[PDB]
Amino acid sequence: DMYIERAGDITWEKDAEVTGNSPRLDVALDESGDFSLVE
Amino acid sequence: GETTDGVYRVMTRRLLGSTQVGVGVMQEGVFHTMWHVTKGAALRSGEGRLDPYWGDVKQDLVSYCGPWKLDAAWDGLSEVQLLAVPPGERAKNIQTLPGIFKTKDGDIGAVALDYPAGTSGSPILDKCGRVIGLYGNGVVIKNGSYVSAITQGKRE
Ligand SMILES: COc1cncc(-c2ccccc2C(=O)Nc2cnn(C)c2)c1
Repeated sequence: DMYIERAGDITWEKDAEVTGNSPRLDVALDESGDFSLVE
Repeated sequence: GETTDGVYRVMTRRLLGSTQVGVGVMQEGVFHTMWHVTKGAALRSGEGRLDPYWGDVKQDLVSYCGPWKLDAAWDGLSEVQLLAVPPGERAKNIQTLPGIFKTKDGDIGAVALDYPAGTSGSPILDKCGRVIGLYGNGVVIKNGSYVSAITQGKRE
């Protein structure tokens, strides 16, 4: 059985930690909603 | 139950203790999450029940109590924030520049941030705090890290 609990407000935070790269990837999306890499 | 706007954890007591299976967004009285989090099952909010209203396995999205309300889109240029809600950890904003998933039906923004699977459904925001999509459906790259699409629904 599933339940929900509040975790916070949805706001943009100034001076948040900035991380992660920006990759450009060729992908395919199947009928089951699964993404896969096309090479 | 609680219907105030905000980000929420999706929990289950079926497994050992209380386990976080995902995250969602409450906006305009409608709860938005990813299909793989609930599999379309009903939800509890205190003593109140939330029934599914719309869902689609291919989009990997589901809304409760009403139709999908989130319609903001990534502009294709600017940095965004993942409002990550990891299991047993405080909500934390992480800023990043999205990459792109190129598909036969068009390009989609993508966020290269790695979090536990129970973080699926955390919202991605623009500079005005508008939800431009949810985190949690993507691919495993050569490195072993996850790259999630910026998955957004359609406001009918
Ligand atoms: C446990 O190791 C993992 C392996 N693969 C993916 C993840 C993961 C990481 C971050 C956010 C979401 C996920 C995730 O599981 N996504 C998903 C999409 N559809 N389904 C059915 C599951 C984790």
